[PDB]
Amino acid sequence: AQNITARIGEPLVLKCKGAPKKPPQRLEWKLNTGRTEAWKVLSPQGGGPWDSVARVLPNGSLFLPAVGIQDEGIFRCQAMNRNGKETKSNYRVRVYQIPGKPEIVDSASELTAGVPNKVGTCVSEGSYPAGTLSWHLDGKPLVPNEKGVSVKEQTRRHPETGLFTLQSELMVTPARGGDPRPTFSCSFSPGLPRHRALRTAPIQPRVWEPV
Repeated sequence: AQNITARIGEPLVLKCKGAPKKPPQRLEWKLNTGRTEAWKVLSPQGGGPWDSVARVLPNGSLFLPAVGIQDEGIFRCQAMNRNGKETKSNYRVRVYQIPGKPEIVDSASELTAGVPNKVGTCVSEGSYPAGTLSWHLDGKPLVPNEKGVSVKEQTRRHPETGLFTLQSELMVTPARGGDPRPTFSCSFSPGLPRHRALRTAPIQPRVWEPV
């Protein structure tokens, strides 16, 4: 199966290998997606509630005006070149959506060395697939369970759009005598490398010493 990646809302055309450029053609598309209850067979004439979703073009290609999450799955075309030459097409379709730029909320103006502190919470909205948030300290990545560094993550899917909202709360135990002016930042990294990572504005808290 050939892997196809389309952006949500964008149109998609799937070629039918070995199909006559002009009608009439002996072919049938059969797809298994989030819209299909099982395997759905689409004929060149079509006809139904599928015409506004997935339509076979005069040249035999499968056309989707605007792909969505529900359209992820397998697309297969069995065409008949005049005779009895037969050609198969196998497509695995995955879709994606870029979230808005990640924001940091509830950030600490100051924090105290030697004890756990709540640095801030990173929030990313409107992404598909979910993806991951990652915190950075002065450029270098922070790793949980190591030196008082911990995160409180949660992923949430919108009931209608199916898009994801990410939340990452960072907690650090700053070393006494460490950097009094550290720089933190949160980055969003998508599932597939369809785009570059998105990074928050930096937060620059003060590190005070305990009495």
